[PDB]
Amino acid sequence: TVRSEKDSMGAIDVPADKLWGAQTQRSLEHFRISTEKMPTSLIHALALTKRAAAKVNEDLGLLSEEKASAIRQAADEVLAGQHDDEFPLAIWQTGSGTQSNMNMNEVLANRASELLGGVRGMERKVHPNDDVNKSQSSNDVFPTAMHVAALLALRKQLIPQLKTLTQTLNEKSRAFADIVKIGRTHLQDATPLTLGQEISGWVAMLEHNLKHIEYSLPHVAELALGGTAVGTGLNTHPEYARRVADELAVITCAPFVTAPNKFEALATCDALVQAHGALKGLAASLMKIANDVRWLASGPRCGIGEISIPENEPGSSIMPGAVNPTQCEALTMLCCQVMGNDVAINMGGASGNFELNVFRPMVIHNFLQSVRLLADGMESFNKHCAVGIEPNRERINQLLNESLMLVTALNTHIGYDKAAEIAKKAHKEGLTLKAAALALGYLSEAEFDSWVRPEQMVG
Amino acid sequence: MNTVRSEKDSMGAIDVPADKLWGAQTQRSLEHFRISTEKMPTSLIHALALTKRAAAKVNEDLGLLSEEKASAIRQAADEVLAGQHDDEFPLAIWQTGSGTQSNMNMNEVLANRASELLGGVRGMERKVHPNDDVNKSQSSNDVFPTAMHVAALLALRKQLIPQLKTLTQTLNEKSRAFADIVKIGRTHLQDATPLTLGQEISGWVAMLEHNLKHIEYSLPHVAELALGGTAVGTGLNTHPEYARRVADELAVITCAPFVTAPNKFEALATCDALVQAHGALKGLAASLMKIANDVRWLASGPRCGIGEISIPENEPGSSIMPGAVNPTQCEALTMLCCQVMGNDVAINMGGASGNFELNVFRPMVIHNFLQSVRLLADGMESFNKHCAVGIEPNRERINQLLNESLMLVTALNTHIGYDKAAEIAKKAHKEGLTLKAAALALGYLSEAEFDSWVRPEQMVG
Amino acid sequence: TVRSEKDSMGAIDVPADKLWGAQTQRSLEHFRISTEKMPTSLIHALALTKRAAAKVNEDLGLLSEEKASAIRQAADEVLAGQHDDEFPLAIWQTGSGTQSNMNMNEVLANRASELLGGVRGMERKVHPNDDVNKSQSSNDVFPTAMHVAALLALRKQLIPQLKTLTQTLNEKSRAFADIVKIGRTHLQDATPLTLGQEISGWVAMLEHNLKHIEYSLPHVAELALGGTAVGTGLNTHPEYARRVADELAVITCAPFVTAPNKFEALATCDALVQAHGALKGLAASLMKIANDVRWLASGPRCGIGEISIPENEPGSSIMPGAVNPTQCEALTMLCCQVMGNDVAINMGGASGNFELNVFRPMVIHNFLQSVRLLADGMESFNKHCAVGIEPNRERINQLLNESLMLVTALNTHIGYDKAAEIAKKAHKEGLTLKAAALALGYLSEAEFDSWVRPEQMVG
Amino acid sequence: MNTVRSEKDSMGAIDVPADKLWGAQTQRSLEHFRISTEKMPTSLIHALALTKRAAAKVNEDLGLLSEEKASAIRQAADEVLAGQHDDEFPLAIWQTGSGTQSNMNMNEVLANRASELLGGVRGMERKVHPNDDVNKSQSSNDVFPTAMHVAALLALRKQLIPQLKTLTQTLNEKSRAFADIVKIGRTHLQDATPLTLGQEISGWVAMLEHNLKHIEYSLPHVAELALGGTAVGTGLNTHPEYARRVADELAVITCAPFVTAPNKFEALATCDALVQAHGALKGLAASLMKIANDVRWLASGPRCGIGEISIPENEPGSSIMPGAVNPTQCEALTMLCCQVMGNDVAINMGGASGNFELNVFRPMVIHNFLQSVRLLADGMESFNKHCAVGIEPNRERINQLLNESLMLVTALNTHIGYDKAAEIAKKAHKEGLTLKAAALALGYLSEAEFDSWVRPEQMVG
Repeated sequence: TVRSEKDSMGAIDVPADKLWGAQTQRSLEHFRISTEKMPTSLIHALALTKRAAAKVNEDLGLLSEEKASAIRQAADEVLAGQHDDEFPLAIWQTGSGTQSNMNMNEVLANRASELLGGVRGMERKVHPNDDVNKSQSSNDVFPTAMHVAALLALRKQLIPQLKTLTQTLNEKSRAFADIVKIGRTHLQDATPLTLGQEISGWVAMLEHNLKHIEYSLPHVAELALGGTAVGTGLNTHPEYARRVADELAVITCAPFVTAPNKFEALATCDALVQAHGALKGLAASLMKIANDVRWLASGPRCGIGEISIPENEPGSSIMPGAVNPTQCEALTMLCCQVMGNDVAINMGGASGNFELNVFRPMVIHNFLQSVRLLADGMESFNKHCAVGIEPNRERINQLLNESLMLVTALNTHIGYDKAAEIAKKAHKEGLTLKAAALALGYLSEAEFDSWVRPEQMVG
Repeated sequence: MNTVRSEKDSMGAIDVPADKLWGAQTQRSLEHFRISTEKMPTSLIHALALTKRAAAKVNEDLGLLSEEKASAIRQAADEVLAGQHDDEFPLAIWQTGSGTQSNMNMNEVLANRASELLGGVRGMERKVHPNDDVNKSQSSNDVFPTAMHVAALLALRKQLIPQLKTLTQTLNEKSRAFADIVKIGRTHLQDATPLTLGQEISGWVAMLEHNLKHIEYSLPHVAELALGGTAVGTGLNTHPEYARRVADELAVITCAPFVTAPNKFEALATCDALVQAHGALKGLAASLMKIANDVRWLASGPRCGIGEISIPENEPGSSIMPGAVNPTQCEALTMLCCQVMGNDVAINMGGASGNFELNVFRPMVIHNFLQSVRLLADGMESFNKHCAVGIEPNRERINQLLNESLMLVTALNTHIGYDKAAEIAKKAHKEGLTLKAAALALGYLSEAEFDSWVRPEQMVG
Repeated sequence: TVRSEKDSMGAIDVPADKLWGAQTQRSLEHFRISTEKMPTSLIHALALTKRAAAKVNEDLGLLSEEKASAIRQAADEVLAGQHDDEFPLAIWQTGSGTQSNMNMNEVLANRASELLGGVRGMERKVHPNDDVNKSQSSNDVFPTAMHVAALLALRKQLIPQLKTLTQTLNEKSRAFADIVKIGRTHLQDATPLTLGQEISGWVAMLEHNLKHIEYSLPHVAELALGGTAVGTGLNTHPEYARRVADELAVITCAPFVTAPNKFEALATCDALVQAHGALKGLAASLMKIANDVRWLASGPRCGIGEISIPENEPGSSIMPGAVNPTQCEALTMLCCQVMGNDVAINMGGASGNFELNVFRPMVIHNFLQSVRLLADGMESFNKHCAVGIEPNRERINQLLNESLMLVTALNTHIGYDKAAEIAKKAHKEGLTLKAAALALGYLSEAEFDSWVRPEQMVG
Repeated sequence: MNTVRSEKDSMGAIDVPADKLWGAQTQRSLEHFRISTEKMPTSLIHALALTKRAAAKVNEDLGLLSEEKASAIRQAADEVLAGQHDDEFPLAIWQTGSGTQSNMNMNEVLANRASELLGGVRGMERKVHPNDDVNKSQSSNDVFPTAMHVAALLALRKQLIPQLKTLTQTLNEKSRAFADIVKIGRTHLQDATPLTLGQEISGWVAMLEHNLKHIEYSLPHVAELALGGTAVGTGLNTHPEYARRVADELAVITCAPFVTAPNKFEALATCDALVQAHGALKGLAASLMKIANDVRWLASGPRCGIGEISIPENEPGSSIMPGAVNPTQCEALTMLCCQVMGNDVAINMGGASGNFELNVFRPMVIHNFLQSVRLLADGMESFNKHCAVGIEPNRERINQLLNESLMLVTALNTHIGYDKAAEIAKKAHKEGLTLKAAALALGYLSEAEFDSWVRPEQMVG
């Protein structure tokens, strides 16, 4: 049921059916804080880092081919989802991520030993420190895994979903390009614009956010691996840092490079503080877009009601006709989450000392959460709401034509004085602009229909 | 003035403007921290003057300071409190993190002025001395935290709480006046079961009442004063009765319940009382944001929003937006509520960042804290007098929305059954009809029955 | 493998081996955002709310005894941990928590039907809406569960751990009450104080935080249940709101009361915004305490080194003698998390509209996380670090006696002028105060040992 | 002055001070928003004046405004830019959320002054008109966002970036000067493998270089101007060339790459460019916090801290703390870095809170943004000149710590083997000895061998 595993402090019992070792077991017993664990993206990035390190150590003649191949095979098993229950450690561990580094070293060593015909435990044929951690330090491995996970998540999840949502809204903007509606400034009725123009604002916001996110990628692509314990690379081959970045770039198909200054790479989380700045920008943009959608869809009768959205879940049986904007609610909630995550990241990033920033598990927990929230939130909002946005054309026209705002089209025909008189009379007596104008005898009905053309008021 | 006076400290001599009352340490801080434009607020300057006035009084009681000097220092401090010396305090927020330089600013101004009041002169021939007299029995480490708490407690008691009570009373009056006005409910921004406008406003009132209690709970900790802990909290180099006596004297002259801090190490090493008190202020900011947003959304119009209430129109609108009334008080209030949220983060970071015997993020913490108090107090005052006292229902619009909604259909359930009531609401929604038109079209009731049965005043409890 | 469950929108396939129904299934398919789910504390609070509602509905003659008992029995199974996999829904759902309310209604109805000899699915004998949700709305149920979970977590986890940590530090303060050490202000050497006095500051901070947290409890104890959809309580028995708060108080042994204003209770998360203000205060205090501990323990040779802390995990094999302050790192990280969580909560709490705040799942996700982090963090820091803090007496004395700070004891014997001269000479020439004083001939060695008594300098 | 002048707007007449140049709309805002003390910063006032100067120039080019009036408006705007009218802009940050009232403040001051420049008078008999002339072709909705971006881009280009470059150069010089000084590393606050002081400082340099790139990436979006979108973004009621022409004119007169925003709806409905640019500023704040903390911890002492570097002593220390040098520049800098973090939250909330065609959180957003720029620019300037240029190593203390540590023991591995080296380090740690004393006590090497083998200059790469 248990086996005895050892580290420099002594022996400790580990579950027989688990692949980790003594240091993982100590962390599991001493850091029992809350429920947040390393996310799968980060575990995979740690496995990729070890896979690349083993390949380079073999190329340099520092690690035998049979050991290096077995380590890479064990790492591929982690990436293939075969070992999710072998990583039991909390986010709230040592601030360098040493314990999760050792978790990977121990699981990979014990599994690689089995792949070479050996066993797990202290009789193993592959060793967590001398083999799996060769040429490495927790201090440079963990920030490498942080940047690998972050860059891949941005490239493979967030950016595709952002592009997909932008395309949907761009199609809606073109489809609704001719639909004139009332403007709203300060929440008050205002000069008209088209529904397509209003949506084009959302599109332009999402296009700008994509650029800002792309600008953050080169710094995240810089990897600490090869700085070792304090940034000097003491005890490493001079080609190791470049070689391992190159190998990570090959196996991930992403443009990883070695960090030109390893002291900055170890002492800070600056690349992620900056990249998260772009994500909180996206959260502010998505909050505004989601709010416009739910306010424009508010109703069915006592709100704005200019657009309809898909109804995907049963409504309340006592609220007839109501369609709750549930995707908008999930999206606005996660946008608040991203804003809070930014503060946590900023505090951790500001708090490095000397050669090492030791707020790393918390920083990456927040960063990767924000990426999941924004990527999955954009996917959900796109599929279940944005693709189905439709205008309520009769309601749009009713609001526009019963407003006071079309009165400006009369200025050039009867003068601003009488046009203002028409608007004040309509407002005071609760009439339409046309009715007030006819009551005053300032024009005929034919003149009003010829002069007041909303389609000529949106240029 | 171009002409200078040479002032001295332990570092040497430095030129100060001849027409100013400060000394060498103020001048060095002025010259070395040319960072942005934020200076100590008047409330903090006054709190420092009160602290020196009380310290001089107690030093006289204890036989440590002559009556002549103590009276002159008191008179100089009273001139500061009367607004006669605002331009004698030129230092930035972004100075030493203990606020020592502003402590020395007060010591130097009071000493130079007290010297003049005794028939002497300002400068190095002065008869009253900034360190030996005005700072007697004190440390920057215990004076600046004391002034922080004096300024904070007085601002909460004299500005914020009275304005909170006034706005609460106004909204309570409105809730009573509008207690019988039934309106449509809104949940998720969608039409919902009715409630009265008075009931909705009663929620705003209850929020402000709860906020008052939370703010009151934070006052006892702010009332604890560091004065007497001296440099590191031990009280070394002060009379054993000084801490209690000076807190008592501050309580007498301010009419506020100041007490000496029971643990001077917590008092010097942290800003915890202000971190906690600001937590209650960000709670108030979240409540005011919601109230202000309800008001501006309910007033939105004139024709393409909600329009259930009207608000006073205080500044001319845009000539090209006929009939629009921008909710400008609501905008100022929502903006300052965002500011309070940001201020809370800055305070939390400073409060989390003490080391060993002293927190040295103090000017920044008090800058943010006193700003939030000014914003919330003056914002509630302005919103009350320029908006809240004049909120009025638009009764015809309220009834139009209610009567054209689908939500009154539940009143039919007991009369014709849920199945036929649901059928009426579905037909009305699908065909764009009122409930009455749909019910009549199906032949399920008469017009008189609809008018007798569908009574919103019976649907609000 | 599947069964067909129905709601007002139609039929949907649900796993045959699961107890939820149609609305849970729709949420599971439409809100696939990230990995955060309702925490167990909130699921239990939802079950307690349904258990209390069923009891009161039975007391009022609105629900049959056999149905009410079966619902309570099913709820007890949830509380006993038998159904954790029956609650699959994301935090990032509808902002009122309707979907999790329906998750509980459906699981309890299907299970209670089995307890009455029936089956799960559409032939069930107990019904999610007409039975399990009787007299209730998602709008008042979810904020009730939020406050039940929050108050119980504060009372049963956070406050006990805060008291335990305070007691440990109080014992350390008394044990070290006579150990004089150098003060530090601005990070510079300063007037002496005892190690016990310095620790007494930490104790007083924790005592103050307890009071602030206690002040927040009465508002959290106010429950929305009985306000129904908009706060008016339309369609409820007039005794229901008081009766259900009373029943929750009985079954939880906590002082729950009905909210005196149901409009405030539905339209805001104000009680939790305020209570979280006290938690971020605690986070700022714990950050400072944890930083003092790790700085005081820094070394082994090139830091401060005035205290030792337990070494619970093996150190780095290339950093001989180093003991990383790993509990301090976990604690400082989670304190940053609480600060970020406060921002997310504040944004959600500021964002109510009209009759309902629909940021609720996000608010409670953050609030309950902060409670777990602070409670478990205090437990971990206490057990694995604080209980083992010990002074390094020789190092403390070396720093104190080699400093310049004891020179003030000479003022009353030789005058401030010569005492200042001694300190400047020692500083300039790198001597001890005693050596500089003897070189100047200002006293004898016997006089220095009689006059310079650190034990007389801490009052 | 007590005497008043009656000024009029569409709401009626209101008294303004006779000695002031503003008009009715300014006076109403002044009277109705008595909230705290924060006003528009001078940078924003100047940006508004530049916007009006460019608008008048283009209106003249297009034949819409007489040469006489356009020249007078330009002259009045140049007086504002020259600092002659700072007391003509009395309005609070906490005003209408569009900044309309400050737009009108500029329109009224420029019109009244331009009238005087044409031989007329201020007041209702003026020859130049605030709305018809000074605001011609414009809206508050497009003017205030334009001034926000003009002020922000110029402050980043002219103040922040030059000070960032200067501090970076200073630290690069220090890193080169100290490239050969080996010191103890510190990870987790524990003694660690050595590196040079130059290498450690090179990390600070690389941080500041990366921050410069991030800030530069944010500039193109801030350079996009809303002017020409008019009330809702459509450009209704403006010449089709106005948007491009005014952006071009602003680019000429400021020597900055302003362009018209390609989507005016995004430009009016959001503050997204400033949300994103402030993200880069909070990154810089986190970097500067770390650098400032390294400096003050490395300078801590004089005898009971680290003490590896010395910093300039600029203000006299406490008389009771002999030898202490408080790192006051580091304290001001760490405080302002906390402020930037809080400012970011306030900006994010305002930026997330637009509705429909207009974001009306603008005064608050720009108040915070321009404050962060002043704080970071002036803070880097002050830290550089009063601290960074004078950082020096304490070479004997650096060597003392290094030689008394356990960390040099790895240099023995190749000479005596890992097992005996580990034994030496364990004995030294357990018994309180230097590595050399422990190695000699065990008889594993001679003193000459230790001195020849343990070479820190070979342990830093």
